[PDB]
Amino acid sequence: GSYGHLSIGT
Amino acid sequence: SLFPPGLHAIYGECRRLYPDQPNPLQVTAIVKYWLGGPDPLDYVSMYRNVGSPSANIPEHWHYISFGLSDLYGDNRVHEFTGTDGPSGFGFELTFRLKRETGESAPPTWPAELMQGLARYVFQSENTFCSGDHVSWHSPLDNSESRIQHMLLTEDPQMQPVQTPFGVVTFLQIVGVCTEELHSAQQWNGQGILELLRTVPIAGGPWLITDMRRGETIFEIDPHLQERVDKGIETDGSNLSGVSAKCAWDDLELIRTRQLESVHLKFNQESGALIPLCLRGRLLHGRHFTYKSITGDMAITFVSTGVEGAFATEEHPYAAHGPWLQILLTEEFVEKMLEDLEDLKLPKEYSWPEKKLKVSILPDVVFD
Repeated sequence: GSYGHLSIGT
Repeated sequence: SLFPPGLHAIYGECRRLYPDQPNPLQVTAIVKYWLGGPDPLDYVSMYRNVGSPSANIPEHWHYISFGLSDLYGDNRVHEFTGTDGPSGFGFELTFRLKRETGESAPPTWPAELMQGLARYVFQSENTFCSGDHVSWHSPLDNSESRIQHMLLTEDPQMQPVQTPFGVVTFLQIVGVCTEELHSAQQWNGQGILELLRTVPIAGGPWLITDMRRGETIFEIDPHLQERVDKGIETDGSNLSGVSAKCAWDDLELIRTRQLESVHLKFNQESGALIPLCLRGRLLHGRHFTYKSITGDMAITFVSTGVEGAFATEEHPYAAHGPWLQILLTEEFVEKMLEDLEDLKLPKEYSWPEKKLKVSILPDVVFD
């Protein structure tokens, strides 16, 4: 399955 | 060593693609990461690529990172393993930025973007895979661009390179609109990448990012929304997890803690993905994991039939240290979905019958 890397700039 | 073997190996592939550009613009980190600097990428090369405009591959700038893979092999930053397996994280990042008329040189802002992505990889040790997404929530170039998020895909030209320190692949960043990000989340990233390939302005065959793009693929071709809707309905989501702000509280290969009740805590962004977790995953007989970015807490939702879980129908709330697994039955998932129509903080949802609470909280809670 795919993965989300969320708001990784903060 | 004066010329790093991992670096030289990738350069060989660059030379293959750009035999006429032996001296491209290359930026570098003034204080290298392995000497205490903030930026994990030692170099970013910036090439001109003439593309094939007649084939919906516009002229563009092509960016290639150096630092996610093992450049040096002397354990200054990555652990040396040998020719087998991944070199460092096993990939470098690329990006293809449409050339704007008038530009005589590659803009340097994508190097900063890449540093941000790499900082996350180095710090979290969460790796990137083709089909993954990165939510960002601001114009990638700090303009007013609608391109505010990213999908990741195999670079359409760069072949995997064997180095003395392992194999290095190339993962291209593709800028997307919020609506497109959401569609990749609810359906699948690969499906959305394929649609972007079919819409020249939104990517075309090489998935070139146009920062001036003003319309989503659904505004350009309304029929695509139906395709995605049908996909979500039939396939559900292929998203198995997210790195996000989350926590949980107490309200087989291991003995686990059997919890009488649980309180799940999410920030706005992770909370908004609860319906996807329930409808797009659990109702399709799958699982979904929220994994904390800040610490080691993780919440894995499982449905009946999911194999290899330590949460069971008899003991549906179970933990091993900071890892919570929660088994929800089809009937209860359906009930939760109804109650979470709205998907303004804090927001609180409670199901006393199931001893379960969900709170949506400000980001600071998860610090």
